[PDB]
Amino acid sequence: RVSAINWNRLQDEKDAEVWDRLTGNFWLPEKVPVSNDIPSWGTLTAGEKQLTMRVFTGLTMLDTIQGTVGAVSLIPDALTPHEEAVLTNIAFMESVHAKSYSQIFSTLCSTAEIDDAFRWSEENRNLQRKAEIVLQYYRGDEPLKRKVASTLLESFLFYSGFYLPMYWSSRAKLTNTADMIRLIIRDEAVHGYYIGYKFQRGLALVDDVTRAELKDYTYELLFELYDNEVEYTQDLYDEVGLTEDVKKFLRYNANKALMNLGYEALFPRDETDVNPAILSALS
Amino acid sequence: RVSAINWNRLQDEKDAEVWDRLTGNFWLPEKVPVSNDIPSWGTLTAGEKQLTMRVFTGLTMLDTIQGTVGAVSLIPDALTPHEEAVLTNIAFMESVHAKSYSQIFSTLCSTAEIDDAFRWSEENRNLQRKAEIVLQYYRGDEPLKRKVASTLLESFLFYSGFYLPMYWSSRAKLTNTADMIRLIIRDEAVHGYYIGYKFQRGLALVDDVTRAELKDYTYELLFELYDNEVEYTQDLYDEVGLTEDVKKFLRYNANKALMNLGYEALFPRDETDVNPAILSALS
Amino acid sequence: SLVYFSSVSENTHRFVQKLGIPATRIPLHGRIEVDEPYVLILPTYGGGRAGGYVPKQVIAFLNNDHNRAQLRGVIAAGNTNFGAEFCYAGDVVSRKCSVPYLYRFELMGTEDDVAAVRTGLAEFWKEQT
Ligand SMILES: Cc1cc2nc3c(=O)[nH]c(=O)nc-3n(C[C@H](O)[C@H](O)[C@H](O)COP(=O)(O)O)c2cc1C
Ligand SMILES: [O-][O-]
Ligand SMILES: [Mn+2]
Ligand SMILES: [Mn+2]
Ligand SMILES: [Mn+2]
Ligand SMILES: [Mn+2]
Ligand SMILES: [O-]
Repeated sequence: RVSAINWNRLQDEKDAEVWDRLTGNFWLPEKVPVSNDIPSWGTLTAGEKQLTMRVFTGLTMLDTIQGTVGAVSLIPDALTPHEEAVLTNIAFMESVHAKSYSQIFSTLCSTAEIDDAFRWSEENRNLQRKAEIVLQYYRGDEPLKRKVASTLLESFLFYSGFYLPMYWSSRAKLTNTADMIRLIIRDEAVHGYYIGYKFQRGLALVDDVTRAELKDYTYELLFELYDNEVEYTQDLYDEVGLTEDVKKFLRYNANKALMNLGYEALFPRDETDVNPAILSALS
Repeated sequence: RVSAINWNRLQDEKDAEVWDRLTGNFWLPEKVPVSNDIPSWGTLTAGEKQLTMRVFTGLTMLDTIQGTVGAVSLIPDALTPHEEAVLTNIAFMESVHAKSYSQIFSTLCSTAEIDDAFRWSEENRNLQRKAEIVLQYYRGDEPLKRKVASTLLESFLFYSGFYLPMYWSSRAKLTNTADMIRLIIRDEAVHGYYIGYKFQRGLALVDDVTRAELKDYTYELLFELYDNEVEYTQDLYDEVGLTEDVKKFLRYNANKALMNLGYEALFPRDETDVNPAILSALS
Repeated sequence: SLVYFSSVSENTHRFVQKLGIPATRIPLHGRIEVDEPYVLILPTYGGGRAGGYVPKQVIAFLNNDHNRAQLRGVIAAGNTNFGAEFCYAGDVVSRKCSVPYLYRFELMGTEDDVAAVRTGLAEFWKEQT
């Protein structure tokens, strides 16, 4: 049974805060002028172009899943009707993120390059594995575990590929494309915060046994996804010698994902000391 | 299995066309200044003010249903990955429509008045019945019938309430709120066309036996929804004496909903001659 | 002393608890007043663009002349994924006032953030003498 939403009676003021920020941050790939990166794009080697193409296609895969399956599967588990409305916005903006990469592809790359990059995403066992993991919980019947898998996607899985746009920006290359990605990262942060916030609200409704079972599940799912992401990172960044620094970025964001779910950071500072040039590219 | 969306290879160019129109027409209720209608609102009778509130609250229920349940339930039935992205935008924009009515309510009516409108929507047997009907097919397992219920909602059920804002605008009353409704109607037209277009595409994939079964279901469902809408319209518009014209508007839109699904119009021209001042208000 | 603010998510409130320093919270509804000098710990909540970024409950607490007079420093929480907006709420409080920008941290802060704020706040309070 449904019942028209009353935005004048909010059960959780945080729902309106996130709605105002996400809708107020509305944007489309046409807002970023990627045409100015044509010279910088041409200065990359065939291998550097191929790495960027595959990393970007991998980001599109997470965006396609989170918009088409992820955000929509959280609607029945909402605590308030406004949470449902906020979730529809996330599903839409995720589609905008996935389309932004095709706009970058259309402006910079050729048809043959795009087809090779998309065919690679179909065959890469690590990319397919991480999608099968979260998809099983999106389509499952455990609502709280679904929110943990959703938060881990927004706050951890995305950043294995978010490293490259920041790396290029640190080298004065593909600067406009990095601004496009920064608009995505700004949106992802709010999604991971909101979905993680709602996960904590559901944790307060269960018993102590369920709370401990979920903490174990989070650590198990994080490491299972991390072990798969380190293999994913090696196959891509080992040619350019960026693997060790991306792994620091991976651990750095895995701690952030844990804090979104209310848990404490796990990896120490000496394992998350990402190159400062990359962090300056973010902020 | 999932597969990142490639916007450079469209199996149906209509998906990009509808996406560009829907995203290009993005708007938010804050863009329309409803505050200027406060003087006009004061010139309404106790019944005329209550009538506007009930019509708007009833529209909010249809918008809430189509955004939270309707549009999202069409994603698994999509024919192309770009159709999925368009549906996420519809699901989001539908939530924007539902919020627009709460924004209008906050500017013109009081808290006690707003609560009465929502309490009426919970108990009105006609509004609840039409919601239960579409929800039954949205949550079912018949994909083509689900698309028929969506088209009838976007192209027929909504317009029983869209009549009043156009009626006030034709009488130089509540003009700014009517501009808000025109922004909603602009979106509904594309939605009914798109969902109906996809329904026709799915019709070509089944056999003639199933095709005839769906034509029978469409006429049967239209008759069920139409008979329920006249009772809904009578209980509301009988006080202001607008019932005879709303029924003309209903048949006028029932023909639009049927034609959106590829079927021929059912009511003749002499039965859809809605008041010309109302049709001019939609311009 | 320590005056901190946190919303319903309490990511900043939980960090102040892990600090172990007694602190007073700016309430989500209503105004309060402080007598002793204090350091402010607030998160950022801005969007697109120094107009905003600071919580409204903090603006009311800082609009109080008696409360603003005893402000000595600001520590901002946030998230590096916000681009130039990273902890920009502390930049707004530091610029529009005479107080300095002590530290930044993300969400609930790591174990190193708690040790860094404890030692930093101790050496900063000894500087006020
Ligand atoms: C709507 C919204 C906007 C935000 N904007 C920023 C920002 O501009 N810069 C930043 O560093 N963090 C930003 N954040 C992150 C919060 O500042 C961060 O989660 C903080 O720890 C929240 O504190 P609290 O949970 O104690 O209330 C934003 C969070 C939300 C929900
Ligand atoms: O607009 O959908
Ligand atoms: Mn995204
Ligand atoms: Mn997201
Ligand atoms: Mn609508
Ligand atoms: Mn619609
Ligand atoms: O992305």
